[PDB]
Amino acid sequence: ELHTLRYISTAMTDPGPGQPWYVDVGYVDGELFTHYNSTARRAVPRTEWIAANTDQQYWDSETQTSQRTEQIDRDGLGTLQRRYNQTGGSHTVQLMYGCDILEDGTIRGYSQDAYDGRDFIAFDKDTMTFTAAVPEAVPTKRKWEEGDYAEGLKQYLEETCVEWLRRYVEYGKAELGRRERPEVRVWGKEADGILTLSCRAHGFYPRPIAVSWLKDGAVQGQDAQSGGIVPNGDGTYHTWVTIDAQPGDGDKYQCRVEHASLPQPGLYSW
Amino acid sequence: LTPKVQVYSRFPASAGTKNVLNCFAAGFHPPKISITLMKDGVPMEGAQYSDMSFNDDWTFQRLVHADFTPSSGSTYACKVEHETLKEPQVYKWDPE
Amino acid sequence: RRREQTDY
Amino acid sequence: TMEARFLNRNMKHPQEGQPLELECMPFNIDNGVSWIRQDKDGKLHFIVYISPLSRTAFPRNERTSSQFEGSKQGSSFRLVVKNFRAQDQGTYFCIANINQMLYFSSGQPAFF
Amino acid sequence: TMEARFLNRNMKHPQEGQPLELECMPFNIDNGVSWIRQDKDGKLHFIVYISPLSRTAFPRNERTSSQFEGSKQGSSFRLVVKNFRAQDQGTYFCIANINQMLYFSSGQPAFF
Repeated sequence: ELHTLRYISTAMTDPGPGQPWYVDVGYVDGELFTHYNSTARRAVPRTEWIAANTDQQYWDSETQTSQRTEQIDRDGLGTLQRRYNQTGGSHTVQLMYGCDILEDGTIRGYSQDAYDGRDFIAFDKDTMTFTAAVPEAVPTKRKWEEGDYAEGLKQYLEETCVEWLRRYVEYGKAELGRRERPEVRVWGKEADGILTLSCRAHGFYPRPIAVSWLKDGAVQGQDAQSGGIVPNGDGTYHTWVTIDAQPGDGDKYQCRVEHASLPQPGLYSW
Repeated sequence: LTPKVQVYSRFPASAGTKNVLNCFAAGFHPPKISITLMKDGVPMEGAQYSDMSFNDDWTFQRLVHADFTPSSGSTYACKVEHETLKEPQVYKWDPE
Repeated sequence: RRREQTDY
Repeated sequence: TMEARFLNRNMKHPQEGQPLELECMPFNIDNGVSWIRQDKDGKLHFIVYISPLSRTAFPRNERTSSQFEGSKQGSSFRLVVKNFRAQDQGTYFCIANINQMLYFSSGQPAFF
Repeated sequence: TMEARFLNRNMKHPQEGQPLELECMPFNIDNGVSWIRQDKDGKLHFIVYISPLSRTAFPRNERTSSQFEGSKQGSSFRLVVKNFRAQDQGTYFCIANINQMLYFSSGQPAFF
């Protein structure tokens, strides 16, 4: 039901060991499907359903767009660096935009930019305006509210974005609607009289998962500690959840895993 | 803020079965980061770095992974270097 | 498809 | 940083006998949230918990309500009072329990 | 059910610059609780979580507080404001998360 198209981009004065300074990437339903960077200079496919359904003119046009935006943000880094009266150092421009078709069937679109990791300027589609988060964004707002660029952005986020999302979702219907069952391992360690149970779910897809601990049949809302959902290197996901207990109550805990690839929730023990 | 680091295998480890070791760092800033997979203090080879990405709060993330065959009596870890840390931090992997 | 941007 | 609001940004007060949609965008959506209503007196009422799989749980342990609808929509959590009446007046909060810590969204007043 | 309170019920107001001990009677004492404070504004603040192992969890994933103490003793839960200031005024509530459902104590006002 839910489908998402999202493009994000980062320009940095200090990209770090091994890194290009400009990188923009796209995701469909959470899945990285296209990539561009300032070293390769070319927008390239990243899945097999986008490559199988795209010509070269698509990729050359995406590359031209990405080069235009690469120097747009090259200029923007210097512009903001001395707009803040800064004489070098570590600075970052980030942008993220896209559209969502939600589970009730309505559409939403968004676009927002950050300087140095904090909200810089956001798009209020409805007002066709640009809300400034900092004084230094009152300038950019004006530059972005002249001409019809705002209306073009609205029309992109409401029409172009959503139909390209629909087409991408059709291209990869088999791959994105796939389901991978996680394997759950329950482990245990005793430290200083406290027994700590770990529950690890390896290699599940899609990303939405609900892992809970249960003590004598009841979910331990406030006692579980989790590392969140972390990615595997292959399009699958991982998560671990720990809980503390007294040794001797160790066999009353059950790890319950709720995931789309399970018709019934998985119950696992130590 | 400082990176939050997790070290985990792609499959539950069993000595002799091939697997992938992953070190994931999230929630940090600036994007500059150094992440290295090590076995017995030596950098592992065939290691790869995911592209630079961030989440909804603008905080950045990187995944580093390497194919490997786990061996007990050999320790696997991940070395992280970031501006917000005075010194490198090393995260041990638990084979479980 | 990516969208076009303007200068900061 | 997290805040609950009317899904309609024009709405200023609920209306008697009719549905009211509230909404809350958590900073992290790998976790469910809980909707609660606070009276003006201050008593807090649990309404529903919505899991990251758009799984909803009301008082008793039920998943079915005459009186509320919960759902996950994109990167948001949604509460619907199917027929808003006087008892449903109050300030509506959204609550995320992540890593044994509790996070509270901004309250949304809902009075006739 | 649950009540978060003054451990001295003769006490009617906290005292400036001195520790203030609140206490909490759960319906079930096999579960931890969470202490919260509600402001004058109405804003809610997470203070501490106390596990059935008398282990607490402070904001941004800690167990170190130079201004609060949590623990559970006998059949009750304890919150201690080490040095109660005007900064700490508000209504103190207790929260139990059982089976993904939230239970709220009645609440204790704490104002000078």
